[PDB]
Amino acid sequence: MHQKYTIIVVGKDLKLVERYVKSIVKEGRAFGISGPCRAPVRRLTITTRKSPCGEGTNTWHRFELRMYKRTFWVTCGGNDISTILSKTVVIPGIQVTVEV
Amino acid sequence: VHIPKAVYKAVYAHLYENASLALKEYWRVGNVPGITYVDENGKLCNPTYLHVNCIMQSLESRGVVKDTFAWRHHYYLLTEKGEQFIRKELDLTDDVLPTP
Amino acid sequence: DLLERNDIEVRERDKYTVHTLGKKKNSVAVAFVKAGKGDILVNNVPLALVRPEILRTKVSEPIMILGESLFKGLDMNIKVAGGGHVSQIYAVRQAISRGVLASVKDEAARSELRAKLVSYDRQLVVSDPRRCEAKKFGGRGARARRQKSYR
Amino acid sequence: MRETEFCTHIAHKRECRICGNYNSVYRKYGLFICRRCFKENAGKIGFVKL
Amino acid sequence: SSVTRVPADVFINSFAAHLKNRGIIKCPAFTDYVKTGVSRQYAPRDADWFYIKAASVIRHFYISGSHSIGVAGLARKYSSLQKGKTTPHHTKRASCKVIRSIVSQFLGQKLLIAGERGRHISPNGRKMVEDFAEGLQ
Amino acid sequence: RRDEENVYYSKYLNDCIMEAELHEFFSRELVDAGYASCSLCRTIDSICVIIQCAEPEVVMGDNHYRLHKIEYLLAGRFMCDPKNFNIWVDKIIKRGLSAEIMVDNLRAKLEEAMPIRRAAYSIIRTAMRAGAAGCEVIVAGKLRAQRARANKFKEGCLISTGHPKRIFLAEATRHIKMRQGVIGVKVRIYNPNIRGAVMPDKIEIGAFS
RNA sequence: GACGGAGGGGUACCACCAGACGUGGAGUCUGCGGCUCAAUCUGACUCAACGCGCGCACCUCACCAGGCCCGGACGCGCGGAGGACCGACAGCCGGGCGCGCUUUCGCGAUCGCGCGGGUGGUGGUGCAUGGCCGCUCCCAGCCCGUGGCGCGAGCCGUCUGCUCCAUUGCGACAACGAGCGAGACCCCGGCCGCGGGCGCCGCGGGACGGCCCGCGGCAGCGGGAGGACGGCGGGGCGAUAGCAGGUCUGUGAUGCCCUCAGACGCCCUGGGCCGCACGCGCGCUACACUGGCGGGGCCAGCCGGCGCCCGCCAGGACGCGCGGAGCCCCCGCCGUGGCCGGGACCGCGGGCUGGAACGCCCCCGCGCACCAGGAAUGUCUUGUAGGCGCCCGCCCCCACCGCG
Repeated sequence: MHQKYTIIVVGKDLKLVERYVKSIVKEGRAFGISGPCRAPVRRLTITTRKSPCGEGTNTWHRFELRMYKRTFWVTCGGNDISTILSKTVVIPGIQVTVEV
Repeated sequence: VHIPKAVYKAVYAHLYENASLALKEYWRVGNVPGITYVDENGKLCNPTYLHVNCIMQSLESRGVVKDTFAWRHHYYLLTEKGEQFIRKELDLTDDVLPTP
Repeated sequence: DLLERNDIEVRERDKYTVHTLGKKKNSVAVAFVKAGKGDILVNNVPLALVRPEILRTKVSEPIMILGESLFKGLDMNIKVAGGGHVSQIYAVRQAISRGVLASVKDEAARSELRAKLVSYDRQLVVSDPRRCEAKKFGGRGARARRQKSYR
Repeated sequence: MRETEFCTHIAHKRECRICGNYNSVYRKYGLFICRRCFKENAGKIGFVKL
Repeated sequence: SSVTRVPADVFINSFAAHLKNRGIIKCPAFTDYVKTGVSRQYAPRDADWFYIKAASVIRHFYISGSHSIGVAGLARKYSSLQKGKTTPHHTKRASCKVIRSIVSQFLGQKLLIAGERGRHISPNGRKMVEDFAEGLQ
Repeated sequence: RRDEENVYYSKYLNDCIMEAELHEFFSRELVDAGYASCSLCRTIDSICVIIQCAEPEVVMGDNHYRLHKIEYLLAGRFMCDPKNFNIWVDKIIKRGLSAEIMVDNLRAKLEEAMPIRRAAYSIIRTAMRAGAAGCEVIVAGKLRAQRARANKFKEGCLISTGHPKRIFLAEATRHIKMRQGVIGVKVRIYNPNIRGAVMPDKIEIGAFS
């Protein structure tokens, strides 16, 4: 009924994580979902010398994999929160995890 | 080394039941997981990393298993000739089936 | 520490109708302005007195220009986060210049004052476009490269 | 015996998850990945050039 | 406010005098040998440095108010560059022992009350520090 | 204020590193499948694996047993959830448009002694039959000489640079191993008409009104 | 085609103007040569070798001085249960190891023995190679279908006219249509909406040489603006044709030879790579008053937590949910002296990470040259150079280094 649930949505692609957010908002009308919270992107950054061998000007390959997390808090019964999650559209490579 | 029959049986029991085995590096991490042989007075143990590697290499040579190596990990897959080998080793009937 | 989640939370509402922002190279002046006595506090410290001396006259520079009596009757709780000592003073000045104008109301006389001030000190109502550039792999700076050992 | 001496721990053994090379293992994040092997598999992980 | 109205530098020097004349703080006198932290190379020659340091530390406790400050944290405020090596200078916070000693006396003189994590200025102390600033200016 | 430990993305990173090993294994093991792309559903610990490959009939349909054997291998190799770790196999349409299925056939054809010129041209034709606007092949290495030689065969127009190519070009590299030693097959296929994205340069004007 | 000390256009702080800030000169720090060595593992030599191949107590690790054992699989013949295989108390010898031995006590088919054949090897050759990557090239060039021209090699389109930052355009032209590269694109800004706020984070606008004044077949350009923003903010991607560029020491990458049981397998120990008569490359700190030194304020971003007490610090114990630079500014001291410039070795001492210093840290001594670097050359145009700190990488500990 009123038991708070903290949910986290993590995705490599901003658009793919956005799809889950738009789906959660639509299916959150029924169980009163909170507005989404978009976390500062935490980025795994690897700058590597591109050359396998040192020969050549030292050159740097900048690789970034920023991870986007969205925060959802619903004071609703567990069956209701499971109903939002199963019903909301799911895209592969998107992670949703629930903490009580 | 004189590999225990208990170790040997657990490798083949995991292989007959799950139809798939794997191995990492020599350095032990509590020994090889997925293989829980018991000495008669011994507590549930894990075969030494070296022990599983020698038998499975011999079993690949016999024709018991087929292997693909990815990310320094073994990926054994059961062969039908191997089903006869493991079934004879476990003195099992053909009606007995692996989890597939 | 610039652009914090709550723009101004030490003081909330409390007659603070006028709101303005002055930007200066990572210096954000979140200005909370109300129609008060006519004295102002920046980061909870009096506008007239700031720790750097040379910079104190610059901080009071927009005040005298857009009518000190006009500024009288306005109290401010401007907070500057981020930036640096020089960057902070310029961003408070930009917020102060904009802060009097919005409250005054847009009419011919306000417009005349705005023109007089922006002519006297340029880029006072316009945030500095320049933002620190990024070092590349060539050397230690955005433009500078390492010494060429063999030409 | 050889048993009692083989691989007595002397140091941490760290190798790329993909290539098993000790040099340039990389521990910046959870990725214990070879610096040379990283570039080849960066795309499957999804690390991308700016 | 009012603490800000007094030039803080003016308040700190006077507060060291207020501490000496009113007997507050009491300089340890074991402070003679210590230099103000690892960075300093020549050691304090002011000879009223513990009274001078004490005056600002209590003013800092007032400036934070409810925020709550710690002995290592105050040392970060007093940090200076360390020089004298071929390697380039890097900032070095001050030694904990002198700062910890200053906070201890204030709790005894009711200028400090322990809060969550670090200690914070006591209500009796809050009035005394603020009263001096207005009185001085 | 919030704590910064946030082990949420750490979990997400072991999921993405795991997808990479899965690919490494799928690519070597499923040569017949011409495996191309993998992922994990990973929903509340249910590791469904989405794999899009040209043909699952070789690995699945054998009583579905071989697919099951792979699922058990992956759960057991990743020491994770058994029964939750299903693999969902699919079939890829327009295998000529896909680079991986054409490169996997090229490596087999070349190893089977099919002539280099014809073999690259057979692949070139598949993209043209599929209608793909441009396919190239750059086999390189000890090609019929003690010294290294590179044989590039190409048909049609292929873009080479810019951001578009990342999302409009298909690249696949295989290492063939003839008696001489390592050779490097390559396939690059460019289609302006792929999914819902337009090559940025072309403004489309079609009618008077 | 390559080239010219041939001409004509252009063009770029990897070019010069006009300047800056420098190096080279001194200590130091890292790499290289030379050499010394038991071992100093190497690779790389103009640009395009030389703090490079992401931090050497051990490990790494390829090298040495000694040792340990199979991790010779799977198959054919042959031997083998009182034993095929296969450890061991004490004493010995030996850092050490039932390593060997004296010795007498086990093991339990998990095998021996030859062979057919494996298997590994940071061994070689990047002049057998894949892959990647350097470089030509921070280049604007590269090609096609048909037709024209020549016996052909080859030309024409692909321009001896004009504009670009640009084969960027235009008006042409035995060519006429296409492409690829450049653009476009994409990330990150600086301004404006709305949506969102467990964290100022999610989608849109705006800016176009559009407007003005010119000069212009044109293409544009030269000013003037208005406007956060101006005509190329900054980066990512980066054609074609190549190079005997570099890596077999990243790669169940890899040809082929060598090594293969006293192994080039793999471990265990201790030292090596850091040894210095030397020459050199990249950096750092200096050579002081525009400066040090003693206090007082206090301002950051990448993106990141702390309290308590003990100690001169260093550090540690105790606890827990969180936090932040220099420069600069204000007052003092020195008073042009290698001085209160500067901090080099060494004499101790107290500590840390550590199985272990041979690493680092701090304190108390000490007080090295250098008083502005010869011939030479390098980098560099707005938030730019430089000054000034912080983060992160490899990291047991450590950076003067690189990514920022």
